Amino acid sequence: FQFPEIAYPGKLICPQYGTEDIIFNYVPGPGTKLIQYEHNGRTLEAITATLVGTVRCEEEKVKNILVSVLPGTNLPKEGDIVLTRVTRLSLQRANVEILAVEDKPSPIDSGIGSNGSGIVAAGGGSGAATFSVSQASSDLGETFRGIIRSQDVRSTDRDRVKVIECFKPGDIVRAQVLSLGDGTNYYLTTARNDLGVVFARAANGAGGLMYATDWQMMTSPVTGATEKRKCAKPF
Amino acid sequence: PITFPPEVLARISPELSLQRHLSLGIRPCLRKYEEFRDVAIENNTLSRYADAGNIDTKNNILGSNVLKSGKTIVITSITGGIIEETSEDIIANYASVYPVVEVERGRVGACTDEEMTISQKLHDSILHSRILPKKALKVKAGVRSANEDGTFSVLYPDKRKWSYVLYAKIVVLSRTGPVFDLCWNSLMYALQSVKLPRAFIDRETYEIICDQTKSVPLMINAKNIAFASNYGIVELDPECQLQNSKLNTVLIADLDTEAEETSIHSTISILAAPSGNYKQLTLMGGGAKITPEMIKRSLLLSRVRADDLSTRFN
Amino acid sequence: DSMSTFIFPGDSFPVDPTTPVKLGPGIYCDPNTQEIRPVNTGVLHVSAKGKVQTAYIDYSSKRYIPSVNDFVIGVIIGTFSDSYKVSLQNFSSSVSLSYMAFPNASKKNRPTLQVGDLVYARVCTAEKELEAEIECFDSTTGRDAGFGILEDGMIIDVNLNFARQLLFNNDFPLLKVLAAHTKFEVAIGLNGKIWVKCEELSNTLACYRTIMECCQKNDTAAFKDIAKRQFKEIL
Amino acid sequence: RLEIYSPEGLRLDGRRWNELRRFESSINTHPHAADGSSYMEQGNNKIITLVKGPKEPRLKSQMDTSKALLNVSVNITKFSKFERSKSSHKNERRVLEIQTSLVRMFEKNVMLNIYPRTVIDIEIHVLEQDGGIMGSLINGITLALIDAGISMFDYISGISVGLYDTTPLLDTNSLEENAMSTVTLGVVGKSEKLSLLLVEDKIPLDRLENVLAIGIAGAHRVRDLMDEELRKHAQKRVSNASA
Amino acid sequence: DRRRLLGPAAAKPMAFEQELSLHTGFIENCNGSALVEARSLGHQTSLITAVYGPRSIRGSFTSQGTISIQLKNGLLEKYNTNELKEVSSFLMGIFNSVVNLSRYPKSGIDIFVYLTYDKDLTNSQISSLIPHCITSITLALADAGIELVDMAGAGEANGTVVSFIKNGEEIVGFWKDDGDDEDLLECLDRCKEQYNRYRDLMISCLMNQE
Amino acid sequence: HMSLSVAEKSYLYDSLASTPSIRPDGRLPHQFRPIEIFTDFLPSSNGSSRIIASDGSECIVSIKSKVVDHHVENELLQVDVDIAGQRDDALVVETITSLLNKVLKSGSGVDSSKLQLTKKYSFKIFVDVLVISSHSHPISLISFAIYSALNSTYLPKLILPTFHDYDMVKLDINPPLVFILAVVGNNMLLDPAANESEVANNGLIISWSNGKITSPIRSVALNDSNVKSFKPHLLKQGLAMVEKYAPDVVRSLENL
Amino acid sequence: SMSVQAEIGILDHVDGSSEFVSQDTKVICSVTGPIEPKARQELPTQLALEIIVRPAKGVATTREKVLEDKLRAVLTPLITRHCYPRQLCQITCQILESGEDEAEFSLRELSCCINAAFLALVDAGIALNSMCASIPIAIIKDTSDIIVDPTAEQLKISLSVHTLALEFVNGGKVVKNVLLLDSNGDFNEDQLFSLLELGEQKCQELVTNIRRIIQDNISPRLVV
Ligand code: NA
Ligand code: NA
Ligand code: NA
Repeated sequence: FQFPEIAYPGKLICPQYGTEDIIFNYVPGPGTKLIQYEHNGRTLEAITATLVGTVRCEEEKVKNILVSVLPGTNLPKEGDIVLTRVTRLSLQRANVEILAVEDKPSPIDSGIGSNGSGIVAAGGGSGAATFSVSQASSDLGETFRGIIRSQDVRSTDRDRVKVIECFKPGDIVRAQVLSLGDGTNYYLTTARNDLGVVFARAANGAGGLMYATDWQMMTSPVTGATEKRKCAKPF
Repeated sequence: PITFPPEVLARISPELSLQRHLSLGIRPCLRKYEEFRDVAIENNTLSRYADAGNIDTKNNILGSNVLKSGKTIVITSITGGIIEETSEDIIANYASVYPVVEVERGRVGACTDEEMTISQKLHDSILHSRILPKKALKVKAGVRSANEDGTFSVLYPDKRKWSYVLYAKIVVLSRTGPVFDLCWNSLMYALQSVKLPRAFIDRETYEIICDQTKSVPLMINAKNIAFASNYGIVELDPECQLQNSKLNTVLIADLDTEAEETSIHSTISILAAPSGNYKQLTLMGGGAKITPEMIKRSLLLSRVRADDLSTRFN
Repeated sequence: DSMSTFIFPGDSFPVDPTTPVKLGPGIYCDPNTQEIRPVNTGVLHVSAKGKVQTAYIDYSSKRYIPSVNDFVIGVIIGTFSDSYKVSLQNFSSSVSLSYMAFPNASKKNRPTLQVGDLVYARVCTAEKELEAEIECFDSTTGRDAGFGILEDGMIIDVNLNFARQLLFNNDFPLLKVLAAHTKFEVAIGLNGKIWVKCEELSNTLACYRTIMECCQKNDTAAFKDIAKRQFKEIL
Repeated sequence: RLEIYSPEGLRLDGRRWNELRRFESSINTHPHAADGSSYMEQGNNKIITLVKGPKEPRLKSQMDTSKALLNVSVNITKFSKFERSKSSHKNERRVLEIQTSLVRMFEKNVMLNIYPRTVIDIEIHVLEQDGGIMGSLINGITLALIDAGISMFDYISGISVGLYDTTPLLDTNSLEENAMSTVTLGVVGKSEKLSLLLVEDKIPLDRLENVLAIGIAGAHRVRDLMDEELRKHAQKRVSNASA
Repeated sequence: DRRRLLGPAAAKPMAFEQELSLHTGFIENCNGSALVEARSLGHQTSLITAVYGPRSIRGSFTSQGTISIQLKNGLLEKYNTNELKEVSSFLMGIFNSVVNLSRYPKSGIDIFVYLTYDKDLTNSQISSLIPHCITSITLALADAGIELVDMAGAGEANGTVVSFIKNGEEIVGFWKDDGDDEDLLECLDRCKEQYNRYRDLMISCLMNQE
Repeated sequence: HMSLSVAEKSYLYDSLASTPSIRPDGRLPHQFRPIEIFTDFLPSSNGSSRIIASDGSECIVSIKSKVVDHHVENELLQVDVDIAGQRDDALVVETITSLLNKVLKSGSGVDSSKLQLTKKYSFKIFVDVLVISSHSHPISLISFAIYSALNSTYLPKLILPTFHDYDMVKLDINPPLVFILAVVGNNMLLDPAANESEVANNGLIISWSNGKITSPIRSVALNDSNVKSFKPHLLKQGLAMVEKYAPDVVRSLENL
Repeated sequence: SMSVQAEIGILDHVDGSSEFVSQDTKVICSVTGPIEPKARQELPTQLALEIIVRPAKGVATTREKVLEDKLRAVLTPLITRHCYPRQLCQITCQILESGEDEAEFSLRELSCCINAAFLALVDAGIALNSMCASIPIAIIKDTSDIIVDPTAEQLKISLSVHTLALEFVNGGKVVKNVLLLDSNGDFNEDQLFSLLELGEQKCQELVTNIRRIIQDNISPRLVV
């Protein structure tokens, strides 16, 4: 039969296999899971939607097929493109904070105005001192943290990369997730043409916005001065 | 052509988002410069005196208000207590309420700077705007005398002193920007709906106890009831302006949508009375130069906003 | 120019506009307005010329901020894989001291410095985005440059102005009035640290006391007297 | 008011001025709950002391590269007194002071430096209380720490001495602790050196030294008792383990 | 209290079958949200849920998602803290059975249930309130884009709350706290009917809304 | 114990779900682990108990009393639980506390009349629990300790109320027992070990009093890794299993 | 008419310190920075501020939290924060004497806190964008007069109370911006702007006086 197109949690899409001729093998992608349901005292192995949205069964290289569910009509995973803010810099690595995962801000509330009237970090106020670790995951504006090692900045010339010429504190960097890493940090990479600095300000965040002029250079419109970055290719 | 959703753009470059929107004559909250969010009110729905016919016995809420502005919701409830007293327009003869503001954001734990400062400023502004005279919180104790011999009846006048103490619990759902104004207005409507329960009595002392049904109006000075407004002053950066196929500054009303809250550092906040007088004024020039013109436009807008908020219901 | 003038933050800068001026401490070039503005309270100092004059503001400070070519006295507070963690001042951000950053140093031959040892070093790197770096050798030749361990002395906390005056101004009499009483070894650290060691503990103590008392007093001519009263060995 | 000290030289419980209460101790009482453990009875004081460690630090903070971290947890149960306390004592300043006191006591006795990058957690439960509880805590800690095989320089014996008028009374109970000032002593081994000296109520200076004199002596006896247990428990469990 | 204005200390407090409306996605500063209002004869309730997550966790790496559930008293301080935490633990079990935790390593999902309104004119009400909590949490989780193996439903009868998944074939939750002694089967049947209705209403809400 | 590898979990689960179930120590599905109990060791208290399990789990219960007006204090029995290494704020501690308070509610948990002294005064029973050690859900452990403590509890005898100075009356009451069961596949297990609880599909808390399956009854996740749904017949199995293998626990606990 | 007492560099174990006294309001402030911040305070591109206000009587409450908030609102644009990325500045104010009825007013304390904080920031050597000065102003019930630096007595009978903190540049002749205006009570626009003109003049006076006070004890520390 035809796969249903709308999907909700607990809804069964299709059995594990199907023949129409060759025997399609169904792989549970994002938004689905392979669950073994029980019916009539007997076993049924089915792909079940775990999300609300349109199901998709697309085809990639007897031959198995990817079954997923897309919302409409999140969490950093390996291969996901995340938009980050450079927080720390060192000769070995660049510390960043994940601000968005796949056009989706994380966290949903950054905690603005929580700490008062000045310019205060997410945990720079009174609330951070009195946070209940026992009853909550993390504090108000707490973000997933990430690391871009110097080796994982470029595809080539990885041995002698100067991270100071690649990123600056405050820069918005488009990166991809290499590994889950540990509890504190994801491990990220910018070693691709579409990955790297997508936003930057002159004088380390103090000046006005600069625009990307060349692969390794941005410049300020009002000053004319040029600064060295690893720019992600626009368009 | 790389593209960011307005949400994540507000996260990534709040300043750029704000400037870019302002170049089109709009704001990242999709309202124009002097356009306030509309407000909707459900008044006295949580109170025990909500239904005069069938008064809720278990309920202890003296006053109630549910405000909604934009997508933000504020629920204010007024409870009460009694303190034993011991031993003009001047501030000494006035009282205030004791509010606890709980702004619903992801965390759980003790109060944030936001909640604490909003609570305290609510208290202080209630005190200084002189909306609640101490005299109005005075309790006139009736006495419970025994029916003949066999039960009990209470007699109220148409011997120690006592005073009413008002408490306010204010919860804020779906916060998108500064919420002090909403809390203030909500607390105002809530205070207007408060009914003070009547109280009676029987080195040793007997307890005072509130009547179950009878209640007298909390008489507040309606003359001194103000409403809250806030404004941002933004300096236009020539480079971030859209083509829309030498320095300027614009005034913005009713801040929201993070981009504004993160970017704007020059702010004005006003408690203004419908009569024309002002109860509170706060100027913070953290960013752009605050000029007299901006102050005057702010006062004007605050007063029309006040007339609006005081008239729109009843 | 040659006439030094008192100046407050926000005051109008009084140097010649057409004359090129390299800017030192106290003077800030606004990233957005490109205006030259004073940000420290103190004495404005304009050097003669050469090729451009230096404009800087000498101001009273107690907190050291790492700048290159500075001679500093640190204390080892940690040992890493290829570097020492050093403290130039309590509560301040630590500074890195490479294991390679020593005379006759290789991966096989390592320096013998432990946690708690005094090190006299030169700030070789002080980037505004990176952790500061110090060294105990001539970076050019790789041999000893008068840097290294300081043993069995006494350290003295002092304000930055006093230390700079002690290292650079030869008309400063403190060293002379000290030499008048005893023989001593001294290391001067622009981070506000003065190391002193005499052959006899008594004399080192005397030096400590008189140097600190001299530090607290603004008048320069008093020093001699103080030294006298201090080397009279009262209790 | 009543004969705290009769002319005959007897107390309410029937002891003399220089006699300890009944003191019994047991070692390795909770082998499945802790590395070291002790159950201790001093008069009516009943205390469980648990020593967990040396072990990996819970946080990758609280880790010291040069020495072990020593923590002490004192749980005074609500049923330790005759009248149940409706309030917990865990965050009371008295209990915190006691905890920090015990910690700073055994920081100088336990060779923490030979256990770097470890944590030693001491967990104490006061099941029953009858005065002189501080010295009891001390003794329990000593016993349990020794049971854990954790190196230390010597025993530390805890005792209390009250001062009734001119005469000092050794090892005071609850009734004696009231209507009288008491001195608590933490004595190191058989020495005259004091690890702990606690006086919380007013005492005539000129009579303080005397109070210490018997106290030390008493503590020595306490040591002799703890020792006497350990050896036995040693002698028993080193002979049976053989063959 | 140093962090709150509690006023004078001398003062003392003043002493003296059902229709459903379901909505989602009205709270802007969280990932998921749900409004559930219930109206039976002489009894009206209404509560709100908010799902913040998946967020970061403090501590060591966790192989799967970590769910927290926080019940907040609305208006009246109607219930005991211990009982609230007990119910919280119950719900935690249920949605530990329902949520696909494998998808969210080193990540925490915090759920808040505000018990805004609970006035029943009839003259231990926790039991009757639990199924609506479960409804709201399932709705808010589905709204937050949090993956669910099924739509957790529940029903209440004679102090017996039973939470089902998979068309009522299997049980994810069972709560029985006094509320008289009756045989198990009819409580199961009634709670299962409630569950099926609630399920239909929830999917309906998830098809008109999301 | 806790934090088993996926391989270990798979092995244990396969053994525990096979028919019949193979438990890691070879126990029958209805068999308990050896425990021993001591009573009457705390003189200051009206009752006292200590229970030690074979896996090291140790609990201590104290029974104290105080005179109260029924009218001002409708609850004549209060359970306070203190687990070592867990703050009093902790979720599990308050959950256990609430549960135990409900099992022992003077309403119908136990017979309130046995506490009555005068039409205005009675003994309030303070049950203080101190869990020294636990490697699994300690609810049954605690319940058993409380049972033993209450069955050996003595109260001052009445003669404003005045009491006999030396003579005391044994508190006569039938204390309830709370049982904990592990649901693994289609098998029900009594007295689940830590490793068993780590792989259990779910759990069943079942109260029991005067020889009857009484409330509270809960479903409880013994872990967070393998919490799955279960069929009703399993619940019925658990109930039947308790009411079948409960009187022997009762006669074992009540024989002194 | 308005005379103040002020001292600089009075504390030994901080980078900067000040003592500010106006009438009976007495506030001592200390500053430590730039130092290493804890991770939760750290900001990538600018200086982070830890601000603390202690009351003269009792223990810190929400009142002092509001004081800290407004003090932060004043000091944030004052400090050249981008000179110290990922660094902390510790600013602590200890109110020694309120000089006003604490239960009803706190404007004197706030103003003196701003002044003292500014002075201590100057003493510490921290980059400031410009100078600053704060005064308390009251409008009385019957006279309806505008009193700059009002006494506690004048405050008791005040109809409105005001805190005016202004930002000064160019020798203290130009008003760069209004850092803070905190107005509470009953007042109108005309009263407001009269109050603002008089307030600005008096604040300029205060800037001059403060400049003199600063140079008086900073100049001897430095070399020609
Ligand atoms: Na000893
Ligand atoms: Na003796
Ligand atoms: Na997790």
